[PDB]
Amino acid sequence: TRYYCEYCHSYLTHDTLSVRKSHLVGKNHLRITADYYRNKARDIINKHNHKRRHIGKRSSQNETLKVTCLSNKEKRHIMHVKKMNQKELAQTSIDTLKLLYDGSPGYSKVFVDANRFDIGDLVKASKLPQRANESRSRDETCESNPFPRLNNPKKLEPPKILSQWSNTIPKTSIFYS
Amino acid sequence: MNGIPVKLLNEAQGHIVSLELTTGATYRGKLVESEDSMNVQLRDVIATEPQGAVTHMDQIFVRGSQIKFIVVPDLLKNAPLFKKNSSRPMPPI
Amino acid sequence: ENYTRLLLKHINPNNKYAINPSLPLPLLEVSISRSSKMTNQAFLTFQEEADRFLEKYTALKVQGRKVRMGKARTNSLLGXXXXXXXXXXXXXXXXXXXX
Amino acid sequence: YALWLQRIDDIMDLKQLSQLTSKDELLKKLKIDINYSGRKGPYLQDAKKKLKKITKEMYMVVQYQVLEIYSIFESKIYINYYTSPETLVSSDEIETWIKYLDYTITLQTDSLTHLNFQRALLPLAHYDLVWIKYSKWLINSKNDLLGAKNVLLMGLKFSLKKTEIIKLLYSVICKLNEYVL
Amino acid sequence: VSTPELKKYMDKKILLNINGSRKVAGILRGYDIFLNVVLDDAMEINGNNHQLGLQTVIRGNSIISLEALDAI
Amino acid sequence: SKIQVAHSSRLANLIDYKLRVLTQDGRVYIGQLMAFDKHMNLVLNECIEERVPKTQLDKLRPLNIKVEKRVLGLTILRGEQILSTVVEDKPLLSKKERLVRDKKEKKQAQKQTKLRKEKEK
Amino acid sequence: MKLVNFLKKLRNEQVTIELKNGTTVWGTLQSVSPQMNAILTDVKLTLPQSNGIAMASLYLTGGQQNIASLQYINIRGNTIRQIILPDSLNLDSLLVDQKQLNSLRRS
RNA sequence: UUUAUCAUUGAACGUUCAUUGAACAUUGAUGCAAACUCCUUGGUCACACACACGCGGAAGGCGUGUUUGCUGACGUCCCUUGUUUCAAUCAUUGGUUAACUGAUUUUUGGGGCCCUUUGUUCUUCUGAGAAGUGACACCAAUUGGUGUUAGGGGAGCUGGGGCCUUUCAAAAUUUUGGAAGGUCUUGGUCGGGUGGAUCUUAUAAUUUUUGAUUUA
Ligand SMILES: [Zn+2]
Repeated sequence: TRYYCEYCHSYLTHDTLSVRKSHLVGKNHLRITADYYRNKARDIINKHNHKRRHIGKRSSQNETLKVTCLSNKEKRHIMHVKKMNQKELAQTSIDTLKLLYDGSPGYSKVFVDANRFDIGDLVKASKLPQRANESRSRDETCESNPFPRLNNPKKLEPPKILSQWSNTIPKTSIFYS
Repeated sequence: MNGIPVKLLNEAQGHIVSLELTTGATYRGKLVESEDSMNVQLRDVIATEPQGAVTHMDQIFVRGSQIKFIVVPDLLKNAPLFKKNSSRPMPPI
Repeated sequence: ENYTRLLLKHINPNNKYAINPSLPLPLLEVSISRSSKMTNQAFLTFQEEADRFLEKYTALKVQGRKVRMGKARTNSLLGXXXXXXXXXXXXXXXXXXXX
Repeated sequence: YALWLQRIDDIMDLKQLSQLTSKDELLKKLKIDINYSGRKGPYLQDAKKKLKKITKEMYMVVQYQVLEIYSIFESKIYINYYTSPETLVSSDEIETWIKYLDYTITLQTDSLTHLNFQRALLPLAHYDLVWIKYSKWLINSKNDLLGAKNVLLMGLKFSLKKTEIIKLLYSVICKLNEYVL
Repeated sequence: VSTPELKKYMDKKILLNINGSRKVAGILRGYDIFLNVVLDDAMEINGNNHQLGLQTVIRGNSIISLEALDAI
Repeated sequence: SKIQVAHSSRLANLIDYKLRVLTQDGRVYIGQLMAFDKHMNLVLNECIEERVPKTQLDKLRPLNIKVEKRVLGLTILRGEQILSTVVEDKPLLSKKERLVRDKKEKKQAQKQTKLRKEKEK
Repeated sequence: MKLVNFLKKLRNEQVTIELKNGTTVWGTLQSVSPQMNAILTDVKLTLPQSNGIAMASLYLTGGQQNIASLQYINIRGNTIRQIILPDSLNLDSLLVDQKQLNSLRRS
């Protein structure tokens, strides 16, 4: 009878198909849902392995090296920096070929994301219900943009660089703009 | 009612599953909606015939009692359905 | 007969250790005792062909560390059965053992 | 590099520096043991910090090369994509492309220069600058002398001023001694 | 107990694979709680074609799967 | 496999064990059962599915057997097309560890209910 | 009136089981389920003279090295075709069915 | 080792070529191995290194005892957490004739092992110390969600087992049972239209258990 929703920790007083569909599409359910799945992954990534590490029993140990610890504030800071950087490296994709093929005859059928025919009917159907208040499509041909360097496009963006090694670049480029 | 596994299949909605059928066909695609009776509806389906070919359905609806198994994604390994001790917040009255 | 040493006493109780020694040495007598004195020590007993196989040795055990061979100080009982009286000798040895 | 620096930071059991690079060349050039009977904490931390110097110097070389490629050439290339043989291409654009073709010739990494001649051949497609540039490249430097015939055919296949390419095609095949062709 | 969710396929040309090599194409006129299926203009496709009369109804035991040939 | 399976245990006691469930086809699924039901629909974590080929079946006749494994991971197998299940590996954590873990899970659950009672106030 | 209850009187009894496949199974019953999922410890199981699906289903169950000796086999009910009881057992004792008796007194 | 479409028409001597129409992969696939490299796990325990014929771990079986006939939800203190061993100093307690021996605690120092404790350690802070046992940690937009709050040792108390002593009963000095004390070892610190679990019944008719997977 009762449908317990483990995420929402609420009940449905009598199970049927329509209250299930309407609940699983419900924005409250999706929010608590997404919080939970993110939460399980960040727990499992956070959780240290802590293996048994069965220590064996063993002259040539003459060299001794200095360990490097950090302050508890310094520990917490560098861990926060690493958290932010993991979160960047997972999320970031590479644009380029979108920005590269901007003027193209069939850019607006192929890279404009639901004119592709293959994934195309998804993004229309995957559009959320838009009950609250408040596209470059196939019509584009060659003669829309005849001459791309008439109406100024922005240049190719300068490539990105690690700030950890940003100090070690070539100073003083040849050929000033 | 349901029991744990078909509750899991009710959980993995809209995510890339792979079905073998009893014929040996292994459909694969996004899972539109499963029912309690394991009739499952799928989208962007890529199909492997028993002969070894591959094709692409858009929109399939495979009946439950010819499913051989279904593979959901990995993360549902960690799911609140599996929690053996989660206590019930005072069922309705 | 030949007694081998450093043969990993925590391998098994009786017969699985006789299988694991015969497997890494792929013989008619492989005596291994569970007593605390004879622990990492065993005795195989085939005598001249056994002396040839002991002269063949470099042998390591299936649990690990290398096994040292050596010749038996007196004999195994199977060698005394090959030389065959003997029941009286077993009785005398048991009478010395209980003493 | 960020993926691989992160990947260096994650490795901690010190035996998978073997699967990082070859054990022997990790010993001889860089002086780390993988077999080590010690406390292995500061040893691993010294190992990681010592490897970050090698990735510095690799990052220096390839960062210098890419900042060169960018600042000289790709800052002046705007169009990559072959619109429609009606459309024309700027003179300063051609000026960048032919230098970039010239540039890659000196590197001699053949896959890169096959790629860059074919790659510039997209928006340049049929001006008969790049095709002739290719053929005179292959005859001169690489010396196949038949591949130049082949690409030269393939740009007779479209380059609207076909005159120069038909004359050069004639001469190449006269060298080839395919007279029936 | 639950009636199936073929409501999206309500008038759209579907292709059953029936039983393992039977393939029948029609328009989904009806469905019950067992996936017994009423098709209109059934046209059995062999890999040759064979038409199957005006209306037909196909056992929900024999039905393995069905594809929407029509766009949705 | 000398695993010595519990002589008085059925499915619910077999939880988190590594199974080797076998089907009508003769395919084998190998993995941790994490759940079953009345109809014997199993989930199977990290599952690998092995067949023998038709050709290797000749060698299987009255030995080294090139079983073909595909990796199905978290799968959820059905009670219609199976035959029988056995047990292949014991779980990771022992009976004391499982027992202390269940104690901690129950304490955390009671605590979450205390927090529900606090938020309800 | 169901006869699974009969089998429920048979914990720690040594039977054989022939399956719908053709697999033959030897080893004691530890229990039996409502719909006859019979769990069996100390199995060794055999395939009489052959069925290729049964050959695969035999070998793949571990410890084959064609008698396969297995510690513990759950068997699904719709696989059990027939089950051979020990002949030492007296059927006159077991079929009495205290539930059926009580139902006769319930009438 | 094998395989890499069919149909129709024309031509040449079943084959080859051409045209037309219809519908993954050869570096594969299958068989036989063999070797290297790599991966994860485990008491790399305690004892000992020798000439026979140990405690605490993990998994199962059997026996005894208690408790309940389903389960649980709803309406103690202190010390330490790098460890271990050795010497010295001091305190207390016991014995023997101020001296000696033993035990415990504190301090100092040395040796070994280990620090992958990878963030150099139950949580926070500082560069081992300090504080705490609702707090902390963190992701989304003050709110919501998940995890953690530990481990070891000792004492008090309590449960169980084993031994010994005493008393009482029964049977023919012995056996059994009960009680008490001491010693050792191990463990801990009433209701309910509530839900869940198991089993019955709908339920042997198309969807998992009352058969269409021995390929005839
Ligand atoms: Zn919900």
